[PDB]
Amino acid sequence: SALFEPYTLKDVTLRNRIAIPPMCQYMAEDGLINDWHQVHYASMARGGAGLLVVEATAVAPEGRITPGCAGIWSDAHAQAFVPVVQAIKAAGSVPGIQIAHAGRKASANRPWEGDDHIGADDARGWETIAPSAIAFGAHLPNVPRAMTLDDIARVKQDFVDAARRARDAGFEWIELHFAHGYLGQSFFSEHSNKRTDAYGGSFDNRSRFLLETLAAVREVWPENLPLTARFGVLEYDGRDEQTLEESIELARRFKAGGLDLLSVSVGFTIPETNIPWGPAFMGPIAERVRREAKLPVTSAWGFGTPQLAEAALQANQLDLVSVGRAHLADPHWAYFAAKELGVEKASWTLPAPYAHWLE
Amino acid sequence: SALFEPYTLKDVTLRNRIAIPPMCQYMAEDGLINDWHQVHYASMARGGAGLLVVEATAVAPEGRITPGCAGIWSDAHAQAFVPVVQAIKAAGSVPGIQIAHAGRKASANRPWEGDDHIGADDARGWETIAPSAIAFGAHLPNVPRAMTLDDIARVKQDFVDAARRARDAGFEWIELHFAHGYLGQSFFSEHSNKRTDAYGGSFDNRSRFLLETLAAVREVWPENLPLTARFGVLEYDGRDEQTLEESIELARRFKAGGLDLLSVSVGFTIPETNIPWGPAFMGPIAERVRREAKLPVTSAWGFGTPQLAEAALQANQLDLVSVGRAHLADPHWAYFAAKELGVEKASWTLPAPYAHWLE
Ligand SMILES: Cc1cc2c(cc1C)N(C[C@H](O)[C@H](O)[C@H](O)COP(=O)(O)O)c1[nH]c(=O)[nH]c(=O)c1N2
Ligand SMILES: Cc1cc2c(cc1C)N(C[C@H](O)[C@H](O)[C@H](O)COP(=O)(O)O)c1[nH]c(=O)[nH]c(=O)c1N2
Repeated sequence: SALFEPYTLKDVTLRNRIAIPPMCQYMAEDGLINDWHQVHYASMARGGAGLLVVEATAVAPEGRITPGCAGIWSDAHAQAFVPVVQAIKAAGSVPGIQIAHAGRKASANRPWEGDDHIGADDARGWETIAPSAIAFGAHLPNVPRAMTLDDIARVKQDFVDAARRARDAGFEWIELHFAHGYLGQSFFSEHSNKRTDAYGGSFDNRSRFLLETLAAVREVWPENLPLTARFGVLEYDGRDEQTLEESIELARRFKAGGLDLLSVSVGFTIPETNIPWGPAFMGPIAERVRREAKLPVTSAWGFGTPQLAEAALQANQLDLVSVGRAHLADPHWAYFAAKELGVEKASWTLPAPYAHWLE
Repeated sequence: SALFEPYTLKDVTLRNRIAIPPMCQYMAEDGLINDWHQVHYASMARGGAGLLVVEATAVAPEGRITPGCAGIWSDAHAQAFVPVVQAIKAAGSVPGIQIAHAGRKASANRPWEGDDHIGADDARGWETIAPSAIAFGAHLPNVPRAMTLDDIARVKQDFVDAARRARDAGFEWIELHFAHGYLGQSFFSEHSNKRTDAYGGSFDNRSRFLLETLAAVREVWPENLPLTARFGVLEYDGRDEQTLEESIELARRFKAGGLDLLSVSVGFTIPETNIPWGPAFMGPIAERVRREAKLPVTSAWGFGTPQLAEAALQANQLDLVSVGRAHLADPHWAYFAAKELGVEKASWTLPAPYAHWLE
């Protein structure tokens, strides 16, 4: 099975091609993770996935999506991840982390608590920042403050500090969150970036925040550990061919800047879109990015059907298959996939206290 | 769905009829549980089961099955369970524990490390005790030492101390392990008990260790928390009708002695048997015990098929359905079962950070 072939990137070897993508849990307090996360991550790692990327973790307090989001903006926050890192490793999986800044989508309620921007009278709220003072709209109507050059410098340094902290906590894999309409994505998109300085307008300028952030992180993140990013390569906004072309060019520049792998996603920069949701619908997009930018890729959405994951690898549409919600449903999904694909000794996808009894 | 109706016994209310029966993990060291157990139990509890009975936990070191078995033979051992109790409760499940003494099946290797008696030349082993100096046979050839009257008093007191510790650690449900050929079962069975004193021979004498241990535990275990036992009611040894009759009479005496529920199982006292393994094969036997002894019951073996669990409840064969190996395969099996049986808002079998996204 292609899905259960190991994968080596820099000094890291994954035991199979199953990655658990970052999935916000909204259970942290003042950015500090706790026993929710400890059990959540350890259980999934024991389930057999070769790579576990920890949820979007804010590089600064205002960069959280919600009051429940994890943060790594201080050494205390980073130390809280050490038991998570070590439990993932103990399980034979590789611990990664996505570091993030929610931009204009920040200061929002938890998804099961309204999922909308926090009211101005609610003491939990905070001022959001973005390339330009323009709201997402719909359920996220808060207008962000437009960043100054000083803000841009500060946020880049926050990403740097976060990467250093992630390194020291023992993460072996880092992912810069440049997707899903948050700060990085919003600098790239003309929808959200109306700047007239060096960080807006042209393709070079819109790319600049992302390339400078990558370059600054590259300086402190070890050369022998995978340096990756998630990036929305189209919006399904009627501008897809031009947007894909630009995004793929940016992926070439990421590779020139030392990126080892790109997690290919959708922009979600604005609500006025028409996304053709379906099983494995990103497969062909990811394949094009992989082939044209000549960079390893992963992608997600609907690959919880093991045959779809296997087919995507056999078609060389991606190098790792990210399986998200199916792991929330079943933390041992990797074992389920091994059985479904007829892997020899499938139960030993799991540790011995389970594997012995399930064979 | 009958499977998702709550159940009240004494002061304890279970959110559904799904019980996770005790399952040895063989991952403890010197009886002390650790991170293996913490994540294992917390994850399954979050999966939705209404009751989680912690694995066979030895009341004394020589009562472990293996060098990896959990113990509760000191206050420090009990304190180690507190985080497990707390995690199970935090998930909305009810924490139970099975307290045990392996008798002549003690001093064995872990199942994936031979599953056989530890040899005399191996310092990891220890002398076993039993009602009589007779070996199980097969892969368990070690001849146990026949217990003295002082041994009998000591082991009863070890059960009492274990029950006191379980109580003070916060468990809300206790199960005495009188099944599966271990110490308690071996006192009852004529196969293993050849004693000529007050603890062997007649039905009353063979019952005596079990009834006295129950009575002694009853003194320290709270009246308002379920007091339960697991007991093999037949062996499939060609003596089934006679053994069933006696076992059901003992269950009547358990009831008279304050037992709140009986986990109905098979004796496994000797290897020379012919067990008719099959999906839910214990259903009719459990029903007969339930009806004839007028005690609530649970049972196990094959109920991981949700329709079988549901059918057993609707037929009033069981009050709780024990689902073991399916929870090793999938710690969220209760959610899987809710979906399969068409439960309304099935995803909210799980906590919010999963449930929200799985609707
Ligand atoms: C609960 C939850 C939380 C998040 C997500 C989604 C869900 C369900 N996703 C998106 C996720 O990584 C993935 O791309 C999608 O879930 C699609 O893959 P599946 O169809 O679920 O396998 C996500 N994406 C990301 O880049 N960072 C994150 O922190 C989050 N958080
Ligand atoms: C890994 C493992 C470990 C144990 C068990 C079995 C297995 C698989 N079982 C028996 C268990 O509780 C249950 O009765 C059987 O597994 C049958 O139910 P399932 O078919 O697995 O749902 C068990 N029984 C018991 O009374 N105390 C225990 O500690 C153990 N330990």
